[PDB]
Amino acid sequence: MAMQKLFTYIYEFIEYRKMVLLEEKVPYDKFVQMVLNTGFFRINAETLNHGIVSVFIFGANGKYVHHGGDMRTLLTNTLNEKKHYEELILIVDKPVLSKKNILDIIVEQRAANPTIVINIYPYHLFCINIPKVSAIPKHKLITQEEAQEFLGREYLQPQDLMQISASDPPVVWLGGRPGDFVQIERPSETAMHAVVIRFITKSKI
Amino acid sequence: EEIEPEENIKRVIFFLKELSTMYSVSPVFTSGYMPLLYDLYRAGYLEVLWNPVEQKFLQHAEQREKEQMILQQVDMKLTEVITQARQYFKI
Amino acid sequence: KMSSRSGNKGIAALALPTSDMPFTEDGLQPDLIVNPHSHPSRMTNGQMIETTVGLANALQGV
Amino acid sequence: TIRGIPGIKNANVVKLMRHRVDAQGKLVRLDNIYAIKTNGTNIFGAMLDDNIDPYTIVSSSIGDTMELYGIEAARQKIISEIRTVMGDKGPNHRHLLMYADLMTRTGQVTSLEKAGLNAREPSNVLLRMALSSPVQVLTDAAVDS
Amino acid sequence: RYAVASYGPTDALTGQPLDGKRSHGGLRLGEMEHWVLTAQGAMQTIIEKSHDDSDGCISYIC
Amino acid sequence: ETNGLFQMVATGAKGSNPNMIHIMAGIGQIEINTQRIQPQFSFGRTLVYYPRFALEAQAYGFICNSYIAGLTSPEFIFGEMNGRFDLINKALSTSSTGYANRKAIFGLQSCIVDYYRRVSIDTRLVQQLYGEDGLDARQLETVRFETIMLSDQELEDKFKYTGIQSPLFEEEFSRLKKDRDKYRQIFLNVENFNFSQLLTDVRQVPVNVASIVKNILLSSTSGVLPFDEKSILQKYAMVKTFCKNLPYVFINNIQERLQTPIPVYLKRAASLMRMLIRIELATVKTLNITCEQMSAILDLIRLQYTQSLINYGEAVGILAAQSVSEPLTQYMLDSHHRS
Amino acid sequence: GWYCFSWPYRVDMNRFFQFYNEMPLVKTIAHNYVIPNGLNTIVAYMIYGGYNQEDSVIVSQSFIDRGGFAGTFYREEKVELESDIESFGKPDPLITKNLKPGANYEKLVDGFVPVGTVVKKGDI
Amino acid sequence: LENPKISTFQMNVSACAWYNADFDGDQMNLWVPWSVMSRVEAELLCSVRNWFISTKSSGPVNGQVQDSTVGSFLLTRTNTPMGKNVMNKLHAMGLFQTTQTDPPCFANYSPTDLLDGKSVVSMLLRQTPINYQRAPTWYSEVYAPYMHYNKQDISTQIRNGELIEGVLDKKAVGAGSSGGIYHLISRRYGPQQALKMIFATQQLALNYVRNAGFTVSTADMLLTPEAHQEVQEIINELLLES
Amino acid sequence: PSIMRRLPRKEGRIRKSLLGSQVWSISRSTICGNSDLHLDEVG
Amino acid sequence: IVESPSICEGFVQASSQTLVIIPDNERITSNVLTTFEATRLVAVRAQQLAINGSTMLKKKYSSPIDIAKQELFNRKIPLLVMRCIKVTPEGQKIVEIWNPREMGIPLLD
Repeated sequence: MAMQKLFTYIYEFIEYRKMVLLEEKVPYDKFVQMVLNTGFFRINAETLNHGIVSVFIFGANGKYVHHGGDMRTLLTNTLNEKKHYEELILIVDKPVLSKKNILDIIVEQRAANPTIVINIYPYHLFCINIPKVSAIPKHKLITQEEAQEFLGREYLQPQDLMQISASDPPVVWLGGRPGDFVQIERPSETAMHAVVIRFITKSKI
Repeated sequence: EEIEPEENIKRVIFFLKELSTMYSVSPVFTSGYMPLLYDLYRAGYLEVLWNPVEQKFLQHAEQREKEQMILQQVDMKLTEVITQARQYFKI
Repeated sequence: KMSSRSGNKGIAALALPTSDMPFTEDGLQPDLIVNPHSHPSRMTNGQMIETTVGLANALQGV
Repeated sequence: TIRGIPGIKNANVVKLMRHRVDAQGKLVRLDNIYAIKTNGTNIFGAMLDDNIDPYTIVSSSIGDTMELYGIEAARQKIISEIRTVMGDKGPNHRHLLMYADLMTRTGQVTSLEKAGLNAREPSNVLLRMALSSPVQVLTDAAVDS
Repeated sequence: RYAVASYGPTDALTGQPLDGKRSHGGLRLGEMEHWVLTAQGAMQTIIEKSHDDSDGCISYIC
Repeated sequence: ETNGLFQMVATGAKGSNPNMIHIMAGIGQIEINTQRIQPQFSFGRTLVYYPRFALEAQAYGFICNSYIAGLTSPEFIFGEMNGRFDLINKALSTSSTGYANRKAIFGLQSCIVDYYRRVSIDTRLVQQLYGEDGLDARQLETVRFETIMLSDQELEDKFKYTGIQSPLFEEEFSRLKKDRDKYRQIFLNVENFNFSQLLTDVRQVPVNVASIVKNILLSSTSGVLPFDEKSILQKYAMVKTFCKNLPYVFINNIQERLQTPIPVYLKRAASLMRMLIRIELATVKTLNITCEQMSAILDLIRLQYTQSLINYGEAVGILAAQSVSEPLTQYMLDSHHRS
Repeated sequence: GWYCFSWPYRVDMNRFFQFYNEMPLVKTIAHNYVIPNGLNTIVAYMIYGGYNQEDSVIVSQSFIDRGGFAGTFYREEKVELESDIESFGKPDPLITKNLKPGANYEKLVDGFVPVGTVVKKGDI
Repeated sequence: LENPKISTFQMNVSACAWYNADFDGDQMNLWVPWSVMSRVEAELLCSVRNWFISTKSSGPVNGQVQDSTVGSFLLTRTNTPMGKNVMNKLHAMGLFQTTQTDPPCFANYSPTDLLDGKSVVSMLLRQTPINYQRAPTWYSEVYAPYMHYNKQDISTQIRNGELIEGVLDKKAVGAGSSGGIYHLISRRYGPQQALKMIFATQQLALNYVRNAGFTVSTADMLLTPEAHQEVQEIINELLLES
Repeated sequence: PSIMRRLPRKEGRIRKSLLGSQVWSISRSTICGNSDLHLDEVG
Repeated sequence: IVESPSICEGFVQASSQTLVIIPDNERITSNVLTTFEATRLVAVRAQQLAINGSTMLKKKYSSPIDIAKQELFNRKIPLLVMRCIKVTPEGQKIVEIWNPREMGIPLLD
């Protein structure tokens, strides 16, 4: 029942990022029909700075995840359009993450476009409202100035803090990029709660 | 850059000043009152802060110093006697 | 280190003269004094039964 | 797969106790709460079920919690799992944080073995030499300058 | 029982005392004891035992 | 009143209830790895003394006799089967624990508390604050929190002061109430991502604030104080200011005088201490305390709070490894009581 | 116990010969084939001063003096020679080199200490 | 130890909890610091008083073990098989002749005056007054139906050092007992002061037994013939269900 | 015999000569019970 | 082209450092000696007394340890505690200088 969870929590994820939808919503049956016919479903949103985020949801048995050429031509056709792109979210089945060729096209597209963030994610990262999970503490991106003040007070460097990957699910939902700082408020059985600051690093794919 | 303590701490520092010539305590004038707190805790008598019964602890410290001096002098006399006797027996 | 036949080993700790050891009304006094707390956790019941049987054997001469 | 979710071989029913704030603000212990304790772990499998609350899925697997929830939830999972092993005559809580905070300081759950030490402390050769195999570490240190 | 000295037979290679009572050497402050002394913060004790009493020397480095 | 064996067990000096039952009543079922004696003697026989596919419970380790009555040959063999496991697991409780102890220390030993009470590896933070509270394990007191289990009506019955009609005491109860909610919200969430970790109104705090108030009240010659409006208002201001400057215990007295901004992670460290102080120094609980005695309580609270702070340069990584790898000896000793 | 019936004919290392042994008042079938080793000590199961706590025992001094669990303990010294290089004999201070500090060479008789004398620490 | 025949390292039994040691044949190392720097740090940092409270479980390590746990119960017990648990002035003074603390004052007592164990324990706890109120290990609802518990032995209450009622056992004076008597003394008076009271209370427990006695026998383990028939009738029910 | 064989195992250079140590001015003996000694005293 | 090694690289001797003392009002470390620092102070003073023996303590004791303890307690110890805060890549060594004559002693006597 993955696709049903995606159909609701991808829009919950878009809302959580404070992005405005561009294309009007469609029923779930039409969504699965498009996923079956075309092989993928495409959602568009615009950021406060008018940056365009396009999220691709790929079927498990689609041609774009088995043939590398299909993914290559799809990404090439999407990346040369007259829109203010800032990120492409490629939601695929988890085994697709293990396919070396697909990741090869992904990294080649990253190299060809140094100003566009290309990310590939499994289904399970968008099947719950991740911030609402009880086991997950409260993450919050902090500005560069606040982090600089904190490090100056503590005589610390960004490389000295704890580090968290940009592919970390709450970091993905926040929208953190490598080089940013995330403040985490977490429960504690000693001081009843604690606050830490982590330095976001590069994603694992 | 401290300027002046409070009346409670004023009388406590007066107590410590009077106790300095009587116990291994030297009063300082830090703003946080903290070395004073450690000195009072180490002396085994933190009751100055709320109970005005400092005089009995002053007498207690005088007494304890008295037995300390008495025992020290007794030990010195004993050890000099032992030294002289051992010298006698060695000769 | 000394031990019984039930596996309750022990280390000699104190050496008392014949007048400091406890004695019965009939004059019997122990050679070893072992803690009663050695038994309940190790359940060496054969040592206690041996003392009960051996106590009657001495008087009966058997 | 027929009539089930992959990864779990047995699913029992247990009685567990929870607190809940009443309408009068009183915190009361609720003893008549039934749940499912399974043998085998699949967070994503039980995630998709409509009969299970997805927000309060408690796994015993650090790797599975790390995969789906993150490093912060994996940090709380290491603390919980060590405490279960420690029993009740166990150490203070601050000693369990030291294990989890060390093992999760790099964004990934490192181990307390030679591979884990090489990730947290790659440049500490002398400590790495003492742990497992000085010859292998010494040879690699020389070529890497 | 054992108690040896401030000095005695010495290992040729490491400069440390010999092993055990049989060789009239010293006793071992092993790996686990330096862990405890470090945990307690006893660092001047480690200098006294592991350096002054075992093999401590002076190394000259340019 | 005269049984030596029973008094050793009943008073906790030595032994337990299963020891007396085994001695006097019966050993019962021998259970290895939470199961009966499996048949390893030629396809369905547990021993040579019992037939194949035996149905009686005695054939599978049920010892019907007690130690005082003696065991038979088959019962002694089954007892030796379980007794040998104790010897085997005791031997493993040394080597297997030692393998895990050494690996834990070599990974954790580099963690040392620096001058910020952080835990770091020579530059690299492992903890922003040691134990997230900055305290020592040897300096902890187990103290109950009153407000946690109370309903909102009886929270107002016990902690709302109605002697003085001032807006200040409305904020005092509101701060008491939302500290109660914050404790509930956090530790109910902790209950959610655990198997059987229930909420408790009892915490390990460095200072037993209730005892200090009780101690001073006893040693004071003043009995029931008369009603004084300014003294009650002054005490509330003293407590509110003390809780505001409480995080300065982690820095020094120099910054407290200068009132420099406190880091966020240090405000969270003193959250439990702030909560307990406002519970035990509530206006209802300090009616018979003078303003001069209140200064002694505040001075004594931060004296004990500073004494419980972790030392600079303490090898806490070795402390944690020793504290965690030691219970593994008992965990390994009970290897035959687990599946 | 009686570790060997031919102990005086043997030069053994780290062997203890307990003088007195008793057949247990409650014997077993194992004592039909081996000699019992021990004594029937009178044992009191009591708390007496707290010196027998934590698996300790309190021993009568009189029982010790009378020979309870008393015996003789043996050690051996087997020294070999190098053929025609070394020899057995008392050294002399004015010829031999690096004699052991704080030694006692005067107890040697023709290279060996005579039988029956008490040798203490530092004696050659 | 001036006795030339002693070759062992002797220590108090209550000190074994630090080292997880016992006297079945264990051997322990001992080195005396000689350097001034190492001798200073031994007194200030490595003293055993610094680890009365465990750095592992945050609780006390030391207490009464196996003779002052049952000895304290007998001393603080309300009723003796020979009447009320009292003692004359002569035997009350004899309990304090080994504690190595300053003796109390028995001047306000006739030779025929009787003192109970609670009074004797109180004279020692006045030095470090604490507040303690819990249920002793002696009381257990498992034993309750088949026992007649004394109502003054199931509630151990101490206020300002005065043992008002109850018995002292593993719950109050036992080793590793969190919130116990010696845990409260350490928190209020220092870990060194708690160690002296462990020794001091150990002597009263041992001095009480010097003429009260404690033993275990074979008949302490023997069921009556009527109760043996009840045990196997219970076991036969288990074999009937099986 | 080789130079690198001296390093690895428990009886090796690192774990026997560096992480451990043989020391002088130390004593060992069997321990014993003594109820007249304080908890911070050793016979 | 990355060429052969030169003399600019390959230095083994680390460059010298400049001791940067934090001003008294800008200090962050506690105004209370830790047990480690107090023990180190007492041990150092006792060893120096065993070397020199010159002290201004008015009372008389027959052991360097006792004299050092009383000097620390009477706030007459001629030592300072330097708490190394950070070693900066440019060369500075930021430290904290604390006077044990105006800090709280954690020891007991």
